[PDB]
Amino acid sequence: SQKATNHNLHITEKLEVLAKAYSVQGDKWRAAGYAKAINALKSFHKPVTSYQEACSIPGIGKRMAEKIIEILESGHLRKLDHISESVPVLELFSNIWGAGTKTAQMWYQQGFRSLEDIRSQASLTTQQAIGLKHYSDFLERMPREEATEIEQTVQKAAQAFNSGLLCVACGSYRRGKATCGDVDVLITHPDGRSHRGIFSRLLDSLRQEGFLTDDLVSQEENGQQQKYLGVCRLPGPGRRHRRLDIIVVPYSEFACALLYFTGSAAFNASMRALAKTKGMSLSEHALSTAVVRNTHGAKVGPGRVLPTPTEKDVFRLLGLPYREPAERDW
DNA sequence: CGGCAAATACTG
DNA sequence: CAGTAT
DNA sequence: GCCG
Ligand SMILES: Cc1cn([C@H]2CC[C@@H](COP(=O)(O)OP(=O)(O)OP(=O)(O)O)O2)c(=O)[nH]c1=O
Ligand SMILES: [Mg+2]
Repeated sequence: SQKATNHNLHITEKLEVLAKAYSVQGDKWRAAGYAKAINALKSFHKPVTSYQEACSIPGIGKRMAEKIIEILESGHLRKLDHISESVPVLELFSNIWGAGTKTAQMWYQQGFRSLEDIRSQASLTTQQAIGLKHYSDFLERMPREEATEIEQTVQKAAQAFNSGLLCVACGSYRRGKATCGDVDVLITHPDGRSHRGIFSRLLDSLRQEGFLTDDLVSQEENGQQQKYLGVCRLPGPGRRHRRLDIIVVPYSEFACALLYFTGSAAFNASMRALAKTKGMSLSEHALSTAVVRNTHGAKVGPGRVLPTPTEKDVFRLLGLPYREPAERDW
């Protein structure tokens, strides 16, 4: 399935252009449609060669096929030459951290057209300014090698003040990709408690040696802190700034946090959607049953948290065959 | 046609 | 609450 | 966008 080579790269390459286009424009679902088809093509055991062949792949309809036939026969899609040249800018703006569809739309509607304009005439949030300062660096993905060296840093720094702590790099890393956009580290402790309030001793230790360089999201006042979104950079010459993502969780939620943080996103939403049909609910906390809702139908009480010691148990209960991380791209 | 790829955590 | 982010 |  997934872990195979894209036999239809030339096809998806272009469709991918539309997907992103419709996305920034706000057409969420239409873009979602393409996304699905694209993934379908990617995982196809062989390369598509005919119009009919495309129509046989679930997720591909006439319209989509019509575009496939054009590319397979002319090597070029016409729809691409007719995209508001306003999209490039939007795509450019939304690529800023903390900047999304709305924000990117706002700036454009205000005259801005280049990162130079925004870099001097736009109203930026502490987050956005950081995303802009490291714009070029956040565009590049890192080698599984570098990613690994980052996890180790966070881990050794954690086990530095408690060897019991367990650190695991999830996300694209755990799915075994060759490159990672960022490093998603999950931290917990077997004694189901030694994890409580440790961000301070961790974040400080990182800042101390200079590892961490920026902070995007981190409520360091409260002790109920859960996630951390910042920027780091390993020692040495020619080092780029990488996006870090760390979360601390109770050893009693490990199985559900690992599933979540491992993703992928599409995979999560999909799986979570399924649970919703079995009268359950999935999250990084646990897999529960239907919540208590009074006459009105208002959630008045939590559902019964089912026992999920490992990931496998989550699937079993959901009535699905366990899928390796690598096979969870979508 | 309308639903579809969710549940949750931070920031003004 | 709206927007952005996992 | 595709699908029930
Ligand atoms: C954005 C997002 C993410 N997730 C989960 C599931 C994956 C992890 C890691 O996220 P990331 O985007 O780094 O993904 P990753 O797969 O690591 O890819 P990169 O290499 O970082 O791009 O977070 C989710 O459930 N819903 C979302 O909307
Ligand atoms: Mg990641």
